[PDB]
Amino acid sequence: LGEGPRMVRDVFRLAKENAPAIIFIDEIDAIATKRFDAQTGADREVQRILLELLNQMDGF
Amino acid sequence: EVPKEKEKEKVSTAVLSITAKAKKKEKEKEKKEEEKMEVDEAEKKEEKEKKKEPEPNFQLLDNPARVMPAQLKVLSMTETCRYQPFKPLSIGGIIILKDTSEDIEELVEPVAAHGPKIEEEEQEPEPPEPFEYIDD
Amino acid sequence: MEEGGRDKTPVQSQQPSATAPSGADEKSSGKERRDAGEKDKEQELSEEDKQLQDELEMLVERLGEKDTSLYRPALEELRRQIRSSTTSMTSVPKPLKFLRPHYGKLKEIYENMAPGENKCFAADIISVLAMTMSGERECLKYRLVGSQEELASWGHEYVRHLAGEVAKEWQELDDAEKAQREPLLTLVKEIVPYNMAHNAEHEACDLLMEIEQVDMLEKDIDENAYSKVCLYLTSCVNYVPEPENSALLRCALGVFRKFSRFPEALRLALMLNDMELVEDIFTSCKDVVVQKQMAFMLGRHGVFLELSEDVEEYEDLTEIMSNVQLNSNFLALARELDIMEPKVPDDIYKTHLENNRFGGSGSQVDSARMNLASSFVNGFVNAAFGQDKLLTDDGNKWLYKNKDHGMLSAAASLGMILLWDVDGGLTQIDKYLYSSEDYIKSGALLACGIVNSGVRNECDPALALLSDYVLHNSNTMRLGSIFGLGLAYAGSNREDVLTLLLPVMGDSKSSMEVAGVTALACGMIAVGSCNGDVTSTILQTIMEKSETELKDTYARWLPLGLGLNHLGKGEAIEAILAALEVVSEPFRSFANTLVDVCAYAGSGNVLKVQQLLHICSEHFDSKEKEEDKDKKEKKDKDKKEAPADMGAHQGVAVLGIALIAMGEEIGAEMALRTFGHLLRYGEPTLRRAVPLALALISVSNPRLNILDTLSKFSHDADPEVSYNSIFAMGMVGSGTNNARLAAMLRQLAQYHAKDPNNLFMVRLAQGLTHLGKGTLTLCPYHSDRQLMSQVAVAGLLTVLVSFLDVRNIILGKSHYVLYGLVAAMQPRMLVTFDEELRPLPVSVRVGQAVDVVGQAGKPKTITGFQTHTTPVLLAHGERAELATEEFLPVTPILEG
Amino acid sequence: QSTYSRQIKQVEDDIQQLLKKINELTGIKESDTGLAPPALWDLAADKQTLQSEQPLQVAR
Amino acid sequence: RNDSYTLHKILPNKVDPLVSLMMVEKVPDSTYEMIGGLDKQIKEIKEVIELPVKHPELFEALGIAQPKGVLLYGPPGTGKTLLARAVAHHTDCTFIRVSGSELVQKFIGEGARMVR
Amino acid sequence: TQCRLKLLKLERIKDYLLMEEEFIRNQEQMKPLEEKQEEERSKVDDLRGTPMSVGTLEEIIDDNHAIVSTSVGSEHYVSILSFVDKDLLEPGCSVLLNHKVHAVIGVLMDDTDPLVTVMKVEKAPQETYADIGGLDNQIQEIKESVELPLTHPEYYEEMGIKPPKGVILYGPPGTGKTLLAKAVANQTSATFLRVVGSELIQKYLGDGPKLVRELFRVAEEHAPSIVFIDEIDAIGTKRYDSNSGGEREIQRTMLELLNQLDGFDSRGDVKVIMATNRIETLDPALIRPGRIDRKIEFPLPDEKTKKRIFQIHTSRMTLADDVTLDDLIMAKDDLSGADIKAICTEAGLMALRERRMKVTNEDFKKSKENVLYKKQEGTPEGLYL
Repeated sequence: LGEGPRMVRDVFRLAKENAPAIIFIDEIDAIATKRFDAQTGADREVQRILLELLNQMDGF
Repeated sequence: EVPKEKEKEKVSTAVLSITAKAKKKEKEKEKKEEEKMEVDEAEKKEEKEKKKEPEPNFQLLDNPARVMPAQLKVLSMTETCRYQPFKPLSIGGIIILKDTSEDIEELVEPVAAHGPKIEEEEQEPEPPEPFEYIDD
Repeated sequence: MEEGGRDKTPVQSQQPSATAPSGADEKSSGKERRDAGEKDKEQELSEEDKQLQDELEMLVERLGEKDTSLYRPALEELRRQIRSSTTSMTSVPKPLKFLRPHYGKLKEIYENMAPGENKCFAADIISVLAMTMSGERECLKYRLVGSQEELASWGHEYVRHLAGEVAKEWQELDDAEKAQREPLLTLVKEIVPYNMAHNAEHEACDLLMEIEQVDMLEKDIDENAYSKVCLYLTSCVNYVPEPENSALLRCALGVFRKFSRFPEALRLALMLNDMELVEDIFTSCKDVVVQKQMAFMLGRHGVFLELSEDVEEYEDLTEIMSNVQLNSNFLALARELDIMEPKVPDDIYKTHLENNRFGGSGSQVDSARMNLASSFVNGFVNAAFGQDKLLTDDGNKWLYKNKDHGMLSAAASLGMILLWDVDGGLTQIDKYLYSSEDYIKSGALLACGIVNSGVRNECDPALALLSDYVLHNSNTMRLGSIFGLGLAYAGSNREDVLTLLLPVMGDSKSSMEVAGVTALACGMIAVGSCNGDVTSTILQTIMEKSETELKDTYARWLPLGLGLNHLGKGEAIEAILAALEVVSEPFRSFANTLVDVCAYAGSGNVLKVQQLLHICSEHFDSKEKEEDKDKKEKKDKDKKEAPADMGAHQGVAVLGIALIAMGEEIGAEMALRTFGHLLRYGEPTLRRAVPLALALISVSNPRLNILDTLSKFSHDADPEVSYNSIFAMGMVGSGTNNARLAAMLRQLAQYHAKDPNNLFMVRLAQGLTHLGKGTLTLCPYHSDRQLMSQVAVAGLLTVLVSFLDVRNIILGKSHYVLYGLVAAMQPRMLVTFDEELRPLPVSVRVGQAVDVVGQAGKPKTITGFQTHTTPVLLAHGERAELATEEFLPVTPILEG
Repeated sequence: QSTYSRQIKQVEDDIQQLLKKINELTGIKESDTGLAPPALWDLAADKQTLQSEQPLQVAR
Repeated sequence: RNDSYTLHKILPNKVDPLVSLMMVEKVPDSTYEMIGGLDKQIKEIKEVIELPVKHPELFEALGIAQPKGVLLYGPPGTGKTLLARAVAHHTDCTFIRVSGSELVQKFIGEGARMVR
Repeated sequence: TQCRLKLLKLERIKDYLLMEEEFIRNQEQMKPLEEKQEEERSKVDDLRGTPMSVGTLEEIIDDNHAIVSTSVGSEHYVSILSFVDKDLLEPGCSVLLNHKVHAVIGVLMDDTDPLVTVMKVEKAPQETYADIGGLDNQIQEIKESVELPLTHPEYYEEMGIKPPKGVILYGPPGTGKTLLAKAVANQTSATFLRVVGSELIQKYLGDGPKLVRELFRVAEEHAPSIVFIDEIDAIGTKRYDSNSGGEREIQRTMLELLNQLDGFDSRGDVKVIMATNRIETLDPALIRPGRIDRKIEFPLPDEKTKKRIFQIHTSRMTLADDVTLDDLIMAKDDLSGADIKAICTEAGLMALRERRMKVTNEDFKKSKENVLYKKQEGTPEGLYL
């Protein structure tokens, strides 16, 4: 628990270092879902992953 | 000073000091016209102190007192009005003919027997008095 | 604008008035303020007077458009201009005129910023200005009351407005000699208590007594004026010290005597500790109305409850002496005989109690230390009358099983069954002063004082059998006879009884708890109505006091007695002083802190400052420990004060126990014991949550005796709170035991708490008093202070005889109805217009002959405001026989 | 009852604040919960520390 | 000091979850100028927000309970969000933006406990 | 005003004296404590071993063992030795373990649930009793049904048999159903746990029967108690998905309630108070007695009642003595508590626009004509219907 959002930061930090580059997301179809139950550990990470995507993306 | 006696003593004075301060905030008796007797209190208790700083020529310079103005005769066989390593300097001090043991040669620097002036009298000197033989 | 030259030159414009009421304020904000301050010349001051005509209209208009944003900082500044920029003790005309529109504007801060802190800040500025303006003042009070304009705001404003002259803070002499009292009294009843207290003098009240009498006929009817008098007295109990306060009470009496509205005159009389007042009162009563009427009924009902003629309850002497002349008057064979005494409640109880059946017992366990206790609890539960009397006639059960002091305090309980009855017994305090053995014999004396409660009868003869035994130099007999001597009569002295007590042959350093009885009877006897000014009486206290330093419990007992001497009339405190001075005692120095606190009680002013303090505790010298621990506990305070003050004390007390207990162990033992008895007497707020909560915390605190002392608070409505209180202590008591001693304490706690299943409200309180002074407290109070680890403590502990009633049997104007009356109860109030304990008739309803309950439900109105009935004699579920003036008779039951 | 409720509101607020300080400060004031019968048990307890069989771990 | 897990000093750093939330979503702050000239429109947002937070007394006098629900409704592109930001900054209240999502509820991460 | 003030000033000052007196006791004044307790603490802390690793004490075995679950992640079967007794330990609490080798040193501290913290809200109504008048008959009933069997045992004991176990407060909002629950709870001072019905249906499934059983079970442990279930209409109304709406979700929550209240598992003299604005959503089995006992129905306010209902709203605001109550009864009647709240809010709203910071009769009158129309408009008028 808490490994999932952290992975998002990693991809963003490598991309900016490794210019020129493009990060392309084919399906944000499970990175972002409409339901977050999050009374389950796995479900709680899926919500975190979305939050981090959005905040790093404002900077990028 | 000895620590133990102070600790008993401190507790006593202090507990009172803080309790008195409690009484001061508390006022009801701003309004009254009592002479009928039972109270006749101010119904506030407070305390304070003031003290004066001085104490004359504490140290001559930043360094210890050493020589200082105003002169004294000190008799021999005093060490509760002692001679000091700060007093070699002092000795001399325009000595009087009332001292029948007065300087005749230099200084001894830190302590020793010093020259006694050619005596014509023994009024100022005091007879023999060892504690040697009464020890046992 | 707000600039110069529109109020600083004689060519000017009234222009800023236009801006102010909706735009931005410039004409009470700071233009007026600027000008007054500016220069020193009176010419500028003159230009501000001119502006006022515009300002009056402007002020009502701005009220309708109500912009609170504009009021708040802008009006703060006005305080400067009125007083501090005219001076307004050396220039009269200028602040007189300015107040006409301006006084209302200042009032807006007063109202909007409603807390106590702000009302006092603005008040000081106001008192000097109102006083200077006088006569002008009169116009301004009137203007508000009628209405300034119909708005939500004016309703709040008017009560705040009448208040400002009345504050009397830092008020100078130049126009300060004027009675303001009459207009203020008619219109509003909030401003009036403030005026007495702050004057702290005879005059406020003299002017009040005068005005109240004319109101009798003129303003309304008698009932309404009586009601205003009750609010004033209760709230004026602080900001005035105790000798000063006792005098105010004498001016109140002047009013009652005129009125047919008597009960209040009696409760005040208990405070004074005077026989005299009552004696003058029956004659005055007779004079005003020829008719028996409410005056004769109310006076009768009020005295029976408790007055002054020794230590507790109510005398037979004045009732017997006066009923030659009242026996001559003869308005009833049945009515006047019954009414003077407590008989009508007694008769009803004794019949209901029988049907319901109340054994009024302890445990059913014999031959053990364990039921030393259960002998005593028999008495305690039936300290409001019972029916164990049947088992008691053989006496197999309690008396022989018990030994020592245990046998003594057992045999108090036979008589105890028959207290507040019309027969003192006939086979169980008849023949127990004719039963062999001294422990039963002395202890049946103890019973002999009890059985003469409030009653005029003296059924089984208190004073008789006791007059016999004080002559006898036998110590056991003596102690017993004197306890009864004090218990039977009332709160001070009588001429036959005082003479009698004068020989001492008694105890004076002894271990036994029962030896303490001497100190209480003797201390009261010494103080008189205005002192007897018999020198001998003071001496006898001193004799026992000077001897004792060998026993800490005994050593404590005499200073409390010295304390009782001081209690009473203001002038009486000066008279007694000459006697005290002749001898001197080091013993009297330690004595002073408790002695002061009891004397002080009756007013908060002096009382609070001394209490909850460690001024004579540092606990490194034995003198310091003697009385000081108990003083801290704040026992006296809550009852003396107003009901609002009581609400804050419940919080303070719970923190209090912890503070003392860690601070001193010996103190914890003394202090915590007193804490339980403090809650019962004081009646601080709430009883639903509080005994349950308290039983839990007392487990941490030391001593099994604490639990016993707590159970006293846990009484109140005796089947309401107390069933729970008992069960919770029950668990922990069943939990662990290992010594007979602890088990005995726990046993006292479970049974003492009781008086249950259809049995009425019993708590230490007379119903009518809430201004009342402690003299009914003394028998349990002594027992909280001393060791309760002795079985001996039990004699004094048996009596905590007091009643409240569940009756709501009101006596009509000439109906004299015996049927009950529905009431509404509510815990809290929306106003201090009410503080004579009546709340609205909606609330939650409680019935007729249905449990009367104390705090968080103590306040009581008879619901019947729509039927226009008023109690003359106040309702709370009093011990007194209620009385009403009925403009519609008794209302039936109502569902809800 | 609008003007009457403010007065009461302020008076409680002040009394309530003061309480926070008193409660915290007093505490149990450096006392021991066990009292006198556990003193003998302390000596045992030390022997157990040396011992390898104590502490046990529950499992299934 | 993890040499006994004993408290060394109290830390002068203490992170607030309200600030985080405002940041991750993104609001570029704005002021009255942006719409400026529709005077009535800016004056109304100030009435509701600013006065009952800063001084609660003003509404106490007015009567009506201090703002519970204030509905700002109507389509965006009129700079409706922007005025809200302006008053929220000045008042020193944290403007925590929800875009319709229980994404920014992380304290259990489902609505209806996003109230408590 | 002036009558109150002397006593108010004195109460604040009595409290000041109380604060100040504590400081002297902790710092200087000692008699049993002394230097001696200071040393007792040092000596106990060093033997005990700091850090103490937290455990929870589930139960005590009398032979010198206890069954502890250490909070780190893996549980231990410890001995009860060192500064505590078997009886000194209490169940469902946090305890201190010696860090080096786990034996249970003792209970100083208690453990509160994570659940209870969120649920709980403090007991006291913002509208004082006897000023929630208006249906004044009804207000009394709740004091009799929930508050009384806990406050007074006398009537119940003589009456015999089972006591009450709830009340259901139902009918149109504004008749103050929340204010009533809070009153009885305040008086008794029974822990007041509060959950909105919407928490019973959230995205996760089976959370509803789970939350409700835990809530009750926690009420029994912290007993006596009042559980307030606020506004149970949501069960059917809401859905985050197909599984969250529909029969399974609705049944499970209803079924749990039935077993919990009077059924096998029962409850003590712990009461459940239910607020509902619709018993259309609620079943005939939770409107059944003896797990609800007396039901309280509030009807629409009557012409005379409406004046008393209006007074309550006016008391929260500024107090009127210039509002004509007849105009309100004449214009609308046999409309909710919620309508009287609607007249009040709109008056406050117009005054706000001017920056008038009061309400007067004028603000009530101006707003009153639009509000009556508006009530009808709230439900669709379409194009022209």
